[PDB]
Amino acid sequence: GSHMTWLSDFPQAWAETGGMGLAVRQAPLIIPLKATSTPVSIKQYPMSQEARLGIKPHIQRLLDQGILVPCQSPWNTPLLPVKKPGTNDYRPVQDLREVNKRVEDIHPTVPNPYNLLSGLPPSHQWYTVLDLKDAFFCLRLHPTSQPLFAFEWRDPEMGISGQLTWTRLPQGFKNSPTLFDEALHRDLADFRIQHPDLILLQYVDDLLLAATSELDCQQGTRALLQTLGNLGYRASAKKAQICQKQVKYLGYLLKEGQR
Amino acid sequence: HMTWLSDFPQAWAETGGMGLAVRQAPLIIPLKATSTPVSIKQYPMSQEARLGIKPHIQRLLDQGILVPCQSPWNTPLLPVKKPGTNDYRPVQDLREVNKRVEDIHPTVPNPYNLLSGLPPSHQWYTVLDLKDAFFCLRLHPTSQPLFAFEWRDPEMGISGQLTWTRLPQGFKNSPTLFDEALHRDLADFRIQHPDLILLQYVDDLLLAATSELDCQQGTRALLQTLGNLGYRASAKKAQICQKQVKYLGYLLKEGQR
DNA sequence: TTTCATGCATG
DNA sequence: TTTCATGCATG
Repeated sequence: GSHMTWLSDFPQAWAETGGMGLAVRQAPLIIPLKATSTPVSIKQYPMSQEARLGIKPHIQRLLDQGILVPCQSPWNTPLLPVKKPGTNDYRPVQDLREVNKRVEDIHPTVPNPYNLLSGLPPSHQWYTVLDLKDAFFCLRLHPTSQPLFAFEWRDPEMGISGQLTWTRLPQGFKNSPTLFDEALHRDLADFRIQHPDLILLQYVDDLLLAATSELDCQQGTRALLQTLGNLGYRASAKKAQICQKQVKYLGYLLKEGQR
Repeated sequence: HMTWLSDFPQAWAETGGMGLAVRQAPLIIPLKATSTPVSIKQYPMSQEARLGIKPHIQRLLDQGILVPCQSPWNTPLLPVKKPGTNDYRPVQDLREVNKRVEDIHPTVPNPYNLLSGLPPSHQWYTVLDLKDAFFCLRLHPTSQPLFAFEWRDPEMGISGQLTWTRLPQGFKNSPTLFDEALHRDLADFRIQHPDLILLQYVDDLLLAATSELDCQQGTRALLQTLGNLGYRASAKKAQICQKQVKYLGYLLKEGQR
């Protein structure tokens, strides 16, 4: 009915009103390195405070959430302050290229879009699209593993004087997409069995549910949201697509036709 | 029983390693208005002291419970003994810290004054204590500095001081902060199981149920909740669904001890 | 359509 | 196991 009916009836699931997610059934991830890689410490390109504090709030919510924590490893990558053109709208992009080229490489395992969507029968024509905000942060990076992603950052005001590292899957990592998509596939393994009349599509952090009735869809969406909630994930309510007869899933479009 | 081991990985400690409260955020430690960092010198140790104690901190750095640091604070780290040939436990004299730290009204209940409430209707108990409960809670990087302590050693490449990332053992408000938190989270469990009696004294817990049956669902529901919350309890020590159990020094059949 | 770097695939 | 240049995504 109202977006808020869904929002209020399931605050545990939504990212907006429900705290940052964290895959609870998911063990810390180890990041196996290439048979012979060795720590490489790239240096932080001189950064103009004008831009540092322009990106500081970003590091803050992360430092506070414990997703970014102090440390000191022989690894190091540059933090690149990316300013959206024509706006003091700064955001950090870690250049994890070196690290990436020393970390063993995992083969992808992602359902090419098109096909995946093609298998969906005319029977199920009520869709629900959801995208788990901050999907990678939901996955814990094993202890003995975070040193790799360390980037230099000093803030007396935050008890940081050297470098932070991640405790979750950081954007910019190459195996991040295939690892997550897999864990989520593993956490929705049960859910799909629970609902043999629903079709559950997922591309890493993008999910689509299709039912034969708006009701079956609604109920399916509840059981759905609720399963992600307790699991630790968090759906984006602003970009939520709720029991609708037509939706955009993966740059695609879907009720009685196509793109 | 060899079924609880295997049906609840996350609940127990043995099948779910060190815990972590996915619902509680890193804690900032409000310092006393007059407080100012304190540098207490490190009482030198004998190689045997260092030795024994060494592995300890090691397990710690690896697990990320310790981080190098150059803090103005510094507390001594006493080498502790026990009988046999060589057996120590790191103990940091966090006293000088606890004094400058701003304390907090004690939420922790009175041992006995607690069990008292236990209704004779529930003669079915389950007692499962929590393992490394404090480290399930973590420190903000801003509040870590206080807890910093000395350790010059290549073995792990330290020259500086080490500090804590989780509520440390020895801090005046730890028992109050953990109990307060576990209580915080475990709230809904209660509302969801009204006809189930849950007693919690810091990291020790006693679930009470009316019937053996009732007691099972209780324990399951609980273990299930300790998991997804980030709490690991010693399955070893655990006493599941028993008419007679022992909890908080005080034993329980009908009367007690 | 970047307060940077750049591997890639493209002509 | 290349034989130069370069826009454009991605770190």
